[PDB]
Amino acid sequence: MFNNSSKILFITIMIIGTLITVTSNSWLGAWMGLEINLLSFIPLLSDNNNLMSTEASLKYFLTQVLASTVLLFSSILLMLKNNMNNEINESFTSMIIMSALLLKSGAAPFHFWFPNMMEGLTWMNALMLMTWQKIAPLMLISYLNIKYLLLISVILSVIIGAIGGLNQTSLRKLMAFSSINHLGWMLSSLMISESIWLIYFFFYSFLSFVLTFMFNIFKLFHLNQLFSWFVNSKILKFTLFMNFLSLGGLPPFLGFLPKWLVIQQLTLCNQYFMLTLMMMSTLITLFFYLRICYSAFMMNYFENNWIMKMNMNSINYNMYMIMTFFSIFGLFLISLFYFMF
Amino acid sequence: ISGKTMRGGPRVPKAAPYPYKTKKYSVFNAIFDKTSKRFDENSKVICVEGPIAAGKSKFAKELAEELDMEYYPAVDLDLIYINSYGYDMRKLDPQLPPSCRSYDVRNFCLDPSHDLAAQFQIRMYMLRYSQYIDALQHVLSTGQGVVLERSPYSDFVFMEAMFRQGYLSRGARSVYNELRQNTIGELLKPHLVIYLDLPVDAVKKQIKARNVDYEVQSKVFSDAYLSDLEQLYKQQYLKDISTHAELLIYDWTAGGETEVVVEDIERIDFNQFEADIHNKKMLDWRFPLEAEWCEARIKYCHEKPDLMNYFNVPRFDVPELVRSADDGKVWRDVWFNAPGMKYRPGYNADMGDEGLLTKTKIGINQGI
Amino acid sequence: SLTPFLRLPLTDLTGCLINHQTYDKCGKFEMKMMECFEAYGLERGKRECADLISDFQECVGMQKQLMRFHAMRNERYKQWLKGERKGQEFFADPPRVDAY
Amino acid sequence: EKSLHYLYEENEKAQIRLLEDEVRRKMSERNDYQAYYYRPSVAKYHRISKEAADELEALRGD
Amino acid sequence: SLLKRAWNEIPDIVGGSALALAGIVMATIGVANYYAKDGDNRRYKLGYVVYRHDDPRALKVRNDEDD
Amino acid sequence: MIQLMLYSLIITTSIIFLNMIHPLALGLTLLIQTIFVCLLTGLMTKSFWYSYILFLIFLGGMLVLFIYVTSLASNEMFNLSMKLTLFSSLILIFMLILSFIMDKTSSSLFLMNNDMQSIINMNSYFMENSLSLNKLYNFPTNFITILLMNYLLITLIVIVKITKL
Amino acid sequence: MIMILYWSLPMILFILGLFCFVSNRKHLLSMLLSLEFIVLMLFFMLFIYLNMLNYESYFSMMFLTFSVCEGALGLSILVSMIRTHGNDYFQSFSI
Ligand SMILES: CCCCCCCCCCCCCCCCCC(=O)OC[C@H](COP(=O)([O-])OCC[N+](C)(C)C)OC(=O)CCCCCCCCCCCCCCCCC
Ligand SMILES: Nc1nc2c(ncn2[C@H]2C[C@H](O)[C@@H](COP(=O)(O)OP(=O)(O)OP(=O)(O)O)O2)c(=O)[nH]1
Repeated sequence: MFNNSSKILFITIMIIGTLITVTSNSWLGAWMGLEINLLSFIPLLSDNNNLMSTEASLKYFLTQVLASTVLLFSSILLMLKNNMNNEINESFTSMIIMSALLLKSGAAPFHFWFPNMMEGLTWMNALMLMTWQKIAPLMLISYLNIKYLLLISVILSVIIGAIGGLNQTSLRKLMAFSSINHLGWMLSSLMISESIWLIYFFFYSFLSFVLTFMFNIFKLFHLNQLFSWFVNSKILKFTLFMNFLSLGGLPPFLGFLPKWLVIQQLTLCNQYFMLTLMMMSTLITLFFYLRICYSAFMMNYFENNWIMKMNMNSINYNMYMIMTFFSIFGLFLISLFYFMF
Repeated sequence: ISGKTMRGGPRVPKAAPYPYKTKKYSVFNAIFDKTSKRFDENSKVICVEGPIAAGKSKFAKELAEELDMEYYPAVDLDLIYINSYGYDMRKLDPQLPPSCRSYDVRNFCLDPSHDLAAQFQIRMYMLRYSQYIDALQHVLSTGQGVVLERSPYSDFVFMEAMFRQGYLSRGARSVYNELRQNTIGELLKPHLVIYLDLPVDAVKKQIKARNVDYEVQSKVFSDAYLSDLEQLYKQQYLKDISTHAELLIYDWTAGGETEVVVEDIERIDFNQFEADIHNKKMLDWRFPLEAEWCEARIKYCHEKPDLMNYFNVPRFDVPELVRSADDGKVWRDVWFNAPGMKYRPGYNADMGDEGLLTKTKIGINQGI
Repeated sequence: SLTPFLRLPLTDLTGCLINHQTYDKCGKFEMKMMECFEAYGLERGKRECADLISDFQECVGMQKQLMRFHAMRNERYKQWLKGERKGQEFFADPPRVDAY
Repeated sequence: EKSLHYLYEENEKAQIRLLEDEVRRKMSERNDYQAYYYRPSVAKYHRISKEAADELEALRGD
Repeated sequence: SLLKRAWNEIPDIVGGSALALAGIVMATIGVANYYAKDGDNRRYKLGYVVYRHDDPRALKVRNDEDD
Repeated sequence: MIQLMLYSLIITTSIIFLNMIHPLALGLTLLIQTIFVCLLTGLMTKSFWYSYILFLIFLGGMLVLFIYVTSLASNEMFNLSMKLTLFSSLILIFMLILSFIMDKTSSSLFLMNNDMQSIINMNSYFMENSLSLNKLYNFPTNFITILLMNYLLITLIVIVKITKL
Repeated sequence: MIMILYWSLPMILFILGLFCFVSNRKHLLSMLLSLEFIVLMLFFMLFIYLNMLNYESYFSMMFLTFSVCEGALGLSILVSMIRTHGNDYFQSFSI
């Protein structure tokens, strides 16, 4: 996505606008930063070579400006009812604020734009979409204290995001549906902590960088395209596909750690039924992760024989192999970590 | 385009030639080093197409030495079967299974009906597509124009030529059409196309005059295959490429003269197509801004692994292009335990490489 | 006011944008709330500082004053509709034009 | 004696873990202490705006 | 040279840039002249402004003649 | 009273905005809604600066893009219906006589004008449109309008890239 | 009450413009024009809020700048499909 320096300019201004959003002490400067982030994320997610990217940017524009005007209208309504930004007893205007934030984030009652837009993108604007663009709404969700909207969103996110990814054989829509399920674990962590959410979001972001770099360097967009992917040693293809088992939450790899910290903090906060509802609905996520892992866990395949050289970037794959090592051997660093406490 | 005879000497570059085979060209290299500062009238891509017996290497060599350009030779399958260290992988044929053995154009000349031939043409496309980008990296980064004996735009003519004689199935046509529809829209069309016209009998006469030991006593070059390809050139490939590239028909049934076609090239005005913005001719090279020029240079000097990873189409419904898994395993155990390709090129200590303990230089656009 | 999650240099501009501190009928009420939110924080300030919250909201929100005005105007119209008050004594002595 | 020492260490760790769970529960019940369960609301911007509005009263003139 | 080319092709923009440079110079001159004296304490206040003698602002009033 | 007239006009133009479908006709309904919105926001305020700002920015500045795009989008003319005009006139006369039979003191807005303020208010006598616009050009809120001008330049840079020129 | 008599009408017209924004009987240009209708209603409600405070009305040209940049962004998104989807994409009833 670095074909121009103007895209680097749009990247730093969308970083600036997101930081204006998450540091605003009022409900209107947050909307100001949301509009800055929207202005800088319209030209990214748009390109001349791909036809679907322009209508996907149209879908993003209509979804975000529908969500931002409802966010502005409800914040002005809250300010008209009580003139401070906070609220003593929570009421329906906070529900409209949280629903407008859930349309921005992509919770499962309002998530239907997310994989339908994801069906026509590249793998770097998807990396910006499921990681950085989830910063601006989710950090405003932590300011509200209503429980049942978060409960409905978490439950609907972990059933709908896990079941709906089974039919999808495109890798982008499957990763969007997997990010919808990993969104629900972040909102379940938001009801109990503002630090365990940062733990889950940072390592989910880390897993998103290391897993979307596999599909961006080698240009993989399909489940059948993974079977035809040529790696010179099949042990390396087997080892590189352990990031799916890592992100699915398996104990020897990293990615078990943030889910485990969410489990540890939720049980200490006496919330057991919602945890069971999420973890019976996270096995389906590992099922469509293991359906990807059909293409590497067996050691020999009926490969197409016209391609015999593996072509790859140098700097991007050099950054990829550092993060693949810490995705599967990163549980040795739990003794050095001190940010859980 | 101006020749050496009218100019009175060699051409001068407008800027320093960028070492595109050593230094990468990212956006942080594109901030400082501009790419439209070294372009002139001799920065065109010329493809010299024709039948299989027409003299095109000699003509492209004298056109490159006359118009001050670089001659890119025709691709052959020695580029895969001989590695960077010079070892020939045709000597691994008894170790390889018979469904995964070597298949050069010599094996096509004696045995055109083999199942590997449907792979072979695709491999030829993977050497034309890999050459043209290597041509484009010479145009955008150094400013010197290139001349090509063969182009990937004209490789489908040979595909339907082996299809019409019966050497390919319908599935081989389908997978080559899928690969072409996946890949041909990512590389810029040439500026100028020269077709060295030959009749079907003179092609056979030049084939028996060349006396190459596999062209003679081969049933491939019959009166139907050559006629099919010369018909198919002039009514598919030339008609497709004339919308963008200038098309020059030259009666090459004689020995052919070089000064007359340089004269015919030099009277072509190249600036009249840039007056109309939405003109079909030279549309792919019409970049109105320097940022679009640098994006076009980045697309071929830095994003060549993307265009080489665009050949990753899965099509398992054909039985003659699917390598079986035990054969693929023993093919890996033979091919990647060779003296040439045990490691990446430049890092194999078995074939005379030293200083590997302090060497961390990978290389640019290197096949692994 | 909302507590931001991060305290970066980028909150320095957004923070002063809306505030009753610039001359206003009762920004001195809001300051008496705001320093209270420095004392107990945001969450204990919702409970331990509820008396100073309602005065600022009463002043600038103008809730009970407008509700009392609408109670005094609807009762007068109800007395008009019920026949107790009618004629030229429906409206009282008007104020002077520079009284307020 | 090694098992006795390890059991004593693990038992004392259990008591300190129970006590810090109780302390954290009483801290989150009241939002009293300034380390955890505390949302720092600052009126630095309000005092800055009030100081600026007091400074522009001197600037008012001709 | 370079200024001759700009004065040949675009003379109004050169004259406007000279005017803008002169305006920037006299803007800095006006700022330095405003802050060299007590420009923050204006002579002619708006409204009805009174200070008692115990206030610190009453000792900073200007007793200059009307200009 | 005239505030209730602007309420009635905005209601009538909004329901005909919901009814009609021709894109230049919705653009015309927006340009005639913007005038009533400007006047009605002028009724609450001390002075008419922000109504003028909304006027130049929205109507004369921005909606001309909408009028141009909707003019080149539709080849055909308006199909004027006397039924919709009669219904709009009937609901307009009904809402004006409803404002006639309603007490205007209770229906007036609580937001103070420049003359609704106290006579002893020192700040109202100084200069029209002075203290409200002051925080645009003072510390520390000048960084927002510097960021706004930078935002408009960056917006132009975005628009040139996305239209592809 | 206070909400029924004051600022009730911007809420009702905001919901009407929201329903015009999302109805399947309209087109994309109608969505953009109804979007600027709810921008106008948002300005109305924001100015009713900002005039309870005396001298904070300067924020009205900040929201104006952001929403006008949104409207120009939406128009430049919509007309960028002219060279790709043709001139008939303005009549599309579905996305
Ligand atoms: C009572 C008066 C009687 C006489 C006048 C009667 C008529 C009333 C007045 C009418 C005026 C004419 C109206 C129509 C004009 C039509 C022509 C037109 O638009 O021309 C545009 C032309 C166009 O410029 P141009 O001529 O450079 O462009 C054409 C040439 N090409 C395209 C090749 C570049 O002129 C201008 O725009 C000039 C700029 C405005 C005027 C100059 C202001 C400069 C700043 C002030 C001085 C700066 C300091 C100088 C000294 C110090 C220097 C270091
Ligand atoms: N199957 C197949 N055969 C090809 C293809 N391209 C070339 N050939 C074969 C056909 C002929 O035997 C021979 C073509 O000869 P060339 O085009 O290389 O020209 P040649 O070297 O004879 O003369 P020249 O160098 O042009 O003077 O190679 C291809 O794409 N597929």
